[PDB]
Order: sequence, then C-alpha cells, then structure tokens
Amino acid sequence: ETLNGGITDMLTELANFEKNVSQAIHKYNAYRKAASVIAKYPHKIKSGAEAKKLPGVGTKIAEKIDEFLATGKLRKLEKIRQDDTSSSINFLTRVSGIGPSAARKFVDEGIKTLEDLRKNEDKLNHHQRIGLKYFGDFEKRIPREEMLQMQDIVLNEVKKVDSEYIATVCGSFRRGAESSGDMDVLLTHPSFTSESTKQPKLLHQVVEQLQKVHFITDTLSKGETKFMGVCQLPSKNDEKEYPHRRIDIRLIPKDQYYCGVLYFTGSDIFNKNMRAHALEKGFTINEYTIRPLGVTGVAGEPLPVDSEKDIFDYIQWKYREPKDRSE
DNA sequence: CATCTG
DNA sequence: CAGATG
Ligand code: NA
Ligand code: NA
Ligand SMILES: [Zn+2]
Ligand SMILES: [Zn+2]
Repeated sequence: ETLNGGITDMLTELANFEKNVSQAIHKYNAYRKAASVIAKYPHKIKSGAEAKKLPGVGTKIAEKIDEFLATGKLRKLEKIRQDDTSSSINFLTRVSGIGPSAARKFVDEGIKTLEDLRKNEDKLNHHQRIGLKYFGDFEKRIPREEMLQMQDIVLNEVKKVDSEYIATVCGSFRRGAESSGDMDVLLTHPSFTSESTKQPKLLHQVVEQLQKVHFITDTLSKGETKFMGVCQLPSKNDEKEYPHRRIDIRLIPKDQYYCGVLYFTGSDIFNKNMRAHALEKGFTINEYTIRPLGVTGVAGEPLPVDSEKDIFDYIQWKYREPKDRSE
C-alpha cells in the first residue's frame, strides 16, 4: 500500500501500454497479476530475486524491478513516455467512442490530435462525434450542487410519464459524494419484471420527456433497456450555460431493483464486504439478486426483495445509510 | 453487458 | 456475425 508502490505503479505502466499500444494482452495480463501480487506482499522488496519469488513474477519483470530499484527509473518506461505514437493513442482514447482499437487506426492514418479529429470529422462515428463535440465538458466533474438540480428534474417527469415509475440516481452521488462523473439513473416499473415479457416503451417513454424538455440533448445509444446519452441543465439567466454531462438510464424488472440499486451504489469495497459476510450468513448476492446457499457446495433460489432493507435483513446486518456505504 | 458498426 | 466501446 506504500511498501511496494512504485513497483506496482510501473508494472501498471507497462501493462496498459502493452495492451492499448501493442496488443500484448498476455504481457499486459502479466503486468497485472504482478502488480497485483506485489500489491498484497507485506514486505520491503529490496530486490528482483526477492520479487521473482513471487508468483506471476518471473524472469522478465524482475529484470525491471531491479533496474527500478538499482536506479530511479525505467529506461523502457522512459523510452515509452516519449514516443509520440504511444502518446497519441492514450490521448485519442480520451474520447467518448475512441477505444484503443480506433486509437491505433487514426494514428496510422495521421490523425493524432483533437484538431485532426475535426478535420477528419467524417471518419468519426456518431458516438465518436459527440465525444469530440463535448470533449471538454465530458472531462468536467459533476459537483453535487448540479447533480441535485438534475436529479430533481429527472424525477419530476418520470413522475409525470407515469406515477408507477421508480427512478433512482445511484453512484457516489447516492454514497453522498461532492462530485460525480456522470448521472447514472436506475429505472423500474411495477409492470416490469423477471418473467414479464418485454416492454420497451417502459424506457423510451421517459427518454422522450427528458428530450422533450431539453434535458437530454443527444443520444449515444438507445435500446430497449439501456440508454446512453447526454444531458443539460438549462442555462439560467444567459451568461452562463452548464456543461453537457453524461447520463444513463436503465430499465430494470421491478422484481430485481434494490439488488441492483444497492449494487450500483457501491463502493465496490462496501460490496465486497457485504458480499463476503453474505456468504457467511449462508448466502450469495449479485448485481440482480440474493439467494440461499445449499450445503451441496452451492445452491439457487431467489429471495424476494422490497428494499435494501430486505437484503440487509437477510444476511442479518446493520442497514447502512448510503452515506456509510464506502468500505 | 448491451449496443452499434460494417 | 465478430468486434468495439463503454
Ligand atoms: Na475512449
Ligand atoms: Na477470434
Ligand atoms: Zn518485510
Ligand atoms: Zn454511468
């Protein structure tokens, strides 16, 4: 946690490069365990020979750790840090719609910058284009003050669209955070569940309003359940317009919300812990449900949930306000 | 994972 | 349909 940091950090460096730059999924994958293993490893790694001892770690890496130990830097890492071609990728990747795959391409096409983009605005895809258009805003964090404004508006129309809707903004925003990356809203309806066949409108329904009323400006992907879009708080008294922030609406079966709602809220770590103990009280929980573990090694069967309160209760645990849901 | 692209 | 992205 600070005892074999830089080493973990460079391994990570190496890992990401290989993956995104070249296609070293394996090497990449390697970098990763390695960085994962030294991560837990309780001692002061005073050598590669000592590293290697480790599992996942072998011959190549130790070369590296040693150099980093011996001297304060990695030549190959240093040599990587400069290469424009590497840098372009990691940079283009910065776009909403630009994965390393597309990154790699454009670069080999000369497109290496933001301007390049605009120029060759044709070679971008839709998503790809919006990400460009909102390149900056998209990189802008969302301060709670804005979040509640938004949250408010969302909730009022989901209400109008139909009174039976159960929307819920999760995330850290829910975890009580001061700034959130995007608005990730949970959606269900009574009339939507596990077995209940389809009902796309359940989603498209709302997607309109929000648009209808200018809340949503652009769609990034719109389907029956998931909607990946862009929204905007109506710039008040003209002199200040907000940014375009990312939003995501997902329609879920009423029969498996609070499991999801719970789930999505985080933090990962809270999850893990609740998930381990869950395992203790004789259960398992997942992104959709909670069920009874048969001794046979394992077993199914969905437990019914009317609230986060149902779930907690189950594994017999202190209901934790979402504020105190960090770790 | 669900969506879009080609 | 694989393959990409998020
Ligand atoms: Na990207
Ligand atoms: Na393949
Ligand atoms: Zn030690
Ligand atoms: Zn999100």
